[PDB]
Amino acid sequence: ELRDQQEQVKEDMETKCFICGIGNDYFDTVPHGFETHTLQEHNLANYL
Amino acid sequence: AYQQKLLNYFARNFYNMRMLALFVAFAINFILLFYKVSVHYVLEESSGYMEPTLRILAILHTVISFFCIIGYYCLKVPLVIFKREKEVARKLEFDGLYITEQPSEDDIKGQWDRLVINTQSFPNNYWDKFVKRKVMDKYGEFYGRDRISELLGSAVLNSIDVKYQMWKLGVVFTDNSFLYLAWYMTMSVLGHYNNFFFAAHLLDIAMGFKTLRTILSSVTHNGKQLVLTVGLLAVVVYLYTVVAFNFFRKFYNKSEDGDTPDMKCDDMLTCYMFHMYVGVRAGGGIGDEIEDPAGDEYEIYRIIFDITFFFFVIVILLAIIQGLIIDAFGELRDQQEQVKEDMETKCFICGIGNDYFDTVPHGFETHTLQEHNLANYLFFLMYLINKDETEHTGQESYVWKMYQERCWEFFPAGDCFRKQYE
Amino acid sequence: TMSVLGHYNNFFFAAHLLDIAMGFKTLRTILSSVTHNGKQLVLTVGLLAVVVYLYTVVAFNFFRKFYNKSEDGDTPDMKCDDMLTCYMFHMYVGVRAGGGIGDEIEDPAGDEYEIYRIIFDITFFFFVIVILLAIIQGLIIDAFG
Amino acid sequence: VLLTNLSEHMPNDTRLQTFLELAESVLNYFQPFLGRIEIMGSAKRIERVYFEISESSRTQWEKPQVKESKRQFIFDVVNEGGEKEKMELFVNFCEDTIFEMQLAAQI
Ligand SMILES: Nc1ncnc2c1ncn2[C@@H]1O[C@H](COP(=O)(O)OP(=O)(O)OP(=O)(O)O)[C@@H](O)[C@H]1O
Ligand SMILES: Nc1ncnc2c1ncn2[C@@H]1O[C@H](COP(=O)(O)OP(=O)(O)OP(=O)(O)O)[C@@H](O)[C@H]1O
Ligand SMILES: Cn1c(=O)c2c(ncn2C)n(C)c1=O
Ligand SMILES: [Ca+2]
Ligand SMILES: [Zn+2]
Ligand SMILES: [Zn+2]
Repeated sequence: ELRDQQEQVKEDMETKCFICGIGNDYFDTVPHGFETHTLQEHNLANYL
Repeated sequence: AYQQKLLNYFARNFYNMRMLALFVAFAINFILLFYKVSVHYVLEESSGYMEPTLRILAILHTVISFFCIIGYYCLKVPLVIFKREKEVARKLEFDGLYITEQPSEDDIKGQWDRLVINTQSFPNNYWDKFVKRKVMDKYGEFYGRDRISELLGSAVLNSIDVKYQMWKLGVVFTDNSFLYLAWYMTMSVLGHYNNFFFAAHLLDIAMGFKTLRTILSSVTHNGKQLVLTVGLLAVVVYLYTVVAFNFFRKFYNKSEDGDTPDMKCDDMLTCYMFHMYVGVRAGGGIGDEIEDPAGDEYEIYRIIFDITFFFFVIVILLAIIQGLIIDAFGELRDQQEQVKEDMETKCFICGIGNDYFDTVPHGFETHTLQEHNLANYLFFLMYLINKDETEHTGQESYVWKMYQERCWEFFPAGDCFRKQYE
Repeated sequence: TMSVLGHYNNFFFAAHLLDIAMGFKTLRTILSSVTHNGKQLVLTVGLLAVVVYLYTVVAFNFFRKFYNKSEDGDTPDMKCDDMLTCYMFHMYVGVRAGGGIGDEIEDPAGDEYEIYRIIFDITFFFFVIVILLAIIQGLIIDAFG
Repeated sequence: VLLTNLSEHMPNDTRLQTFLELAESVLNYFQPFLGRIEIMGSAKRIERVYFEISESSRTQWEKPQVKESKRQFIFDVVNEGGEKEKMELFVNFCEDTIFEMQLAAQI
């Protein structure tokens, strides 16, 4: 269960935004889009 | 050229040669099962000349190992040197890493190739022998035409690129499979010297039966976890060695009855190796191979020490190591099964699914016998390369243009043909 | 034919206990679970035999002065040095041992080869009793799952 | 190819259908030899290509070593990879598989 929690953290840190919480697939119709969706769009450091 | 004709015979017949070398190694260690202390010598529940056949098969096996390393050197080494040349040639053009970007002292495998730039056969296998002037005229405007273009630049002995050949061997030697076969050749040689450790060729049952290969990959999947856990176990054993040293050294007699010349093991440099060899693989913890209390002062502390050793070594930590290895097996077989699953419910390219191509009966199999069927992109790309430029259609020139552009939008993302229409 | 050849000799007329498997429909799943993973289990057992054979090579070539089943050795001492012998020794004794090999063998008490001996002991313990028996167990319980 | 293209692009028409039924014996020879893939040719919709498969290329592709290179590639890509860089890995595979294909022809 502990390793499953570690892996689930490192999973939903890569198929969701933390904020708009949508998903990976919707930001992949555009190529490379989800990475831009957290290099420009929400990118949690910028709210800070 | 008959040398080259004989060279064709090797690489045409590589895998069967390697499998037959495994068969020879089985036969030789079958023979070497029969040994006897006397100097060593073999009897015979066999024909009279089994020792001359051992003398035959040692030479025979070393012949087959040398034979197959020649076949492998002239089989797959051109492909590996091709992939290396292509990667380096693209990183000269699209990056200029020896010109602008300057990779650091890190990544020596990416830093080996600095002394192959000015080699004249850098496009040996790249189908593009004009990379030189291309990157010259794309960049040598700025960083000096002269310096950049200079940086790009017995008769058969006088007609080979020596420095390039050195670089070629330098990329040959770093390879895994080449290192493996060279090791295998040297072990057949040093079993030809001493046939005692000629039995080390049993390792090929792993490298070559493709499920034992998963077994042997499962010993190194969880490396940093397993090494840290074994170090943790050593720390626990060392701490109990500290306790046993400082409080319980009067329980150490391997000897019988102690009036016989009694031996102890309470030393820090001894008690430790005692608990390692004895207490770890014990099964009964430590209370088997040690004195037991029978009404001492320290009886209760002794039983506490015994039970805590039992729990925090044999109950938990051995199960941790076992569970880590069986976890690695579960994940490896799950990856094998996931490959063979999503090779059958998705297209690799349009990536849609199985169910959508099953409204029509038998449809998904036709959706990868006609529609995408990955071999045909390979074939069609060969078709584009091999035709002349001037006879492309609109789509053929379009795809050729995109491929020269390297931008990759013509592969359908989620848009098979049948989806487009009703 | 087994009822006939128990009618002849009723010693092995007891072989008809096999029908509890073929006929209670959960033991049938149990007995199908011995042959589900055939090629994996046979290859793994062959791998274990290869590891045992390689350690037989090492024990032959460097450590045969530790083989006395006899009491005190002045009694007519028996060794297990022969390649074919040491091999069947590690099979019958070392595999089902549980303590690896260091129980049913001489122990070092200040020899030259003491450290090499303990390395040999620990590596036998790990690469047989820790891992491979658990591999076989896990393969069977995986087939049941 | 042209009868094929009229059939595939324009189905449900009985006249071409009858004609193709009278044209059956040629396609059955050439069905192994033509291939047909999907792209998007700048029109922002799905186009279809037809092309030609050389005999020796196919019949020396499918046997020797390239099956294992294929396995290796499929294994490495389906196990792991970024979602958009997979196709560039495929073209890298396609490129050196073509080189290997010529080299296996060279034997
Ligand atoms: N809302 C979000 N905020 C931040 N990252 C997100 C978000 N949604 C998805 N991600 C993904 O999570 C990853 C965050 O990276 P990460 O948190 O590892 O930062 P790092 O600097 O790489 O390492 P560290 O974890 O030490 O900060 C990014 O790769 C990004 O793709
Ligand atoms: N895009 C795709 N390309 C190829 N095959 C696909 C694709 N999508 C689904 N498949 C399915 O994957 C399977 C590929 O078969 P496979 O790769 O095993 O070829 P093979 O010749 O049977 O064996 P090998 O693996 O040695 O090539 C086919 O049965 C096909 O149904
Ligand atoms: C000539 N040539 C090419 O032009 C080529 C290629 N692969 C891609 N291209 C573009 N190969 C293998 C090739 O031989
Ligand atoms: Ca034209
Ligand atoms: Zn968001
Ligand atoms: Zn597709």
